[PDB]
Amino acid sequence: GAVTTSQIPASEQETLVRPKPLLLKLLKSVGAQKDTYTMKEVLFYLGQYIMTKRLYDEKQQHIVYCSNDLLGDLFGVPSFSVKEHRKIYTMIYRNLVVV
Ligand SMILES: CC(C)(C)S(=O)(=O)C[C@H](C1CC1)N1C(=O)[C@@](C)(Cc2ccc(C(=O)O)cn2)O[C@H](c2cccc(Cl)c2)[C@H]1c1ccc(Cl)cc1
Repeated sequence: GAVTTSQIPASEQETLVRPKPLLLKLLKSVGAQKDTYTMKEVLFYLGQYIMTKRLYDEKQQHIVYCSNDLLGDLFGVPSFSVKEHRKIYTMIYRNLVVV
């Protein structure tokens, strides 16, 4: 229940975080049962959320469109590239408290 990337330092992906209410709701909707997570766990559950909500059907194009989903409100963008991992981390950090 974790996903990692070479674009971000490994240790950063172990950062302990407490999601604020919207982020926490999204994670719990796909089976998360806690209040505190590592970042790589947050990325896993958010990935599961994205696929469950059908926000990434075009696998070849690497754009996620989320303008009309809770995810769009969470991140503050209509769309983002799944390949820009630092940008994704930045957007997630705004929605949690770092322990
Ligand atoms: C089911 C899988 C295959 C394990 S997955 O990795 O969770 C699928 C998701 C998808 C829902 C968006 N996802 C991805 O597909 C991909 C593989 C997209 C991707 C494709 C190619 C390249 C490259 O060539 O450099 C880089 N990144 O990884 C996303 C990811 C993984 C770890 C950390 C981060 Cl920040 C993003 C990663 C992702 C993107 C966004 C978010 Cl919020 C969460 C995970």
